[PDB]
Amino acid sequence: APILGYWKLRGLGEPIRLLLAHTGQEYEMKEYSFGPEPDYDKSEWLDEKFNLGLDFPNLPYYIDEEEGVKMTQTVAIIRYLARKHGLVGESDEETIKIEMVEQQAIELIFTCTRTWYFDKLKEEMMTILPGKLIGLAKFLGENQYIIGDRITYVDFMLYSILDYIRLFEESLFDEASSLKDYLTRIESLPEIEKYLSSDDFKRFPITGP
Amino acid sequence: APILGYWKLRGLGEPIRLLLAHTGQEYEMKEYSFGPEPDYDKSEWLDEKFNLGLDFPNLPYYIDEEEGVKMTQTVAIIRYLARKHGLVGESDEETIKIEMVEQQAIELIFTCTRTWYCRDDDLFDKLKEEMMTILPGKLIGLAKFLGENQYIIGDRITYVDFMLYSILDYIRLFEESLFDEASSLKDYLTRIESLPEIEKYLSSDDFKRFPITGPMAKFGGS
Ligand SMILES: N[C@@H](CCC(=O)N[C@@H](CS)C(=O)NCC(=O)O)C(=O)O
Ligand SMILES: N[C@@H](CCC(=O)N[C@@H](CS)C(=O)NCC(=O)O)C(=O)O
Repeated sequence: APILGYWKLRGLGEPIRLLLAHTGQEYEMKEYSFGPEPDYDKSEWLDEKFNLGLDFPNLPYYIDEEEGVKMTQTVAIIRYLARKHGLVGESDEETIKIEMVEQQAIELIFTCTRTWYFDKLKEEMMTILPGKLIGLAKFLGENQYIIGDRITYVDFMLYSILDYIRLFEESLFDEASSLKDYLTRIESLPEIEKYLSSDDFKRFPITGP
Repeated sequence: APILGYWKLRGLGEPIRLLLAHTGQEYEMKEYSFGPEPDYDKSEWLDEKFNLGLDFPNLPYYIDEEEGVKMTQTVAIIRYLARKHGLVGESDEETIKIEMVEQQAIELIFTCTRTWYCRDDDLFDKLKEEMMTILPGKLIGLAKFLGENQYIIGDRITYVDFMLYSILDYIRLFEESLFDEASSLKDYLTRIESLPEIEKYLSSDDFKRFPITGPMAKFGGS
């Protein structure tokens, strides 16, 4: 069976795990745990990192012996599963929109892990994010999903990162309420609800120590 | 006729410009200049930013009314031009390889920016000291991946070669010592630089190995 490896955190793994849930794909989850305080050693990972046949060793990774796939890179992993489950654009027009939003999503990840991993930084996130969330609200418009009536991989990516931000400071979404309905639309998908109601599910931690 | 807009810096725009050159596609280059010292105001950009019909106004941008395309996001723009010109994977095996390398490339862009655009002298050194510990293993990864290949996927150039070119150059011009034992990569950069249309581009009067980043940044300012 396919293996998804990652830390015991939501982090970058979650959008992938949400996609696997929605699609019903069987996979084994290989979770690597950090060390005790304040060591926080990554040995569980570092001792295996270079021995898994990965071209660019890193977390997350995705392995499927049957298909001959050993992969790293979150966007590349989720793009791979999306094309395997038809969660991609059916037109270049759609694909343009999807890939803009993919990159807009990662732009929020990138400048959130610059703040979370900072008095002057958290002050600066607060000034920027509102305009970015307004942009996304204006893009979603009255659509059920970011690209329209059909759910695509980019909805899972957007879900995770917007949740992270909501948990950080909900006040930011005050000027973008549509997203809260969007986050609920996604939370109400049958397999996502079942994933979010697991015993294994833990909204925290999202990032490491 | 199609319009590519960006700052007057190599930055994120160069991989796109390299692809357009190689493919021979006609485009209008629209370049926004920073203001004087120390304002460097983005006025030229900020005055137009919201008048171009862009969903997520940002630089770089690409517009082609004939095709109905108004786009932003560097990775999305280069993937679009690649699909249009056949510089993408022809198999899932290739697409996996290309997209891992795409993302491995951007991971280096992201890390270098943090270090180069940092202002605090203490933080910049801490970041640099940390870049130097990481990049050797990243370059080994790329060398191991390229193997004996002409280009990153074999004998056929894909969009991700132009991305890799730009970012490896940025790193070379920052610390060549990192490539002292990376001949495969140095020969790779030479293979790309000697493509007929890339040679012409890098030999333009317009071209300038600097600036790479913006004035605010410590490295690549000019
Ligand atoms: N470009 C990679 C970056 C992955 C990454 O930064 N992973 C972090 C966790 S957020 C890590 O600790 N990786 C383990 C390592 O680099 O050894 C991706 O997006 O998949
Ligand atoms: N994810 C975006 C990021 C673009 C970006 O950060 N552009 C910088 C130049 S390095 C800029 O100054 N533009 C922001 C603005 O002024 O709107 C992309 O790659 O297109």
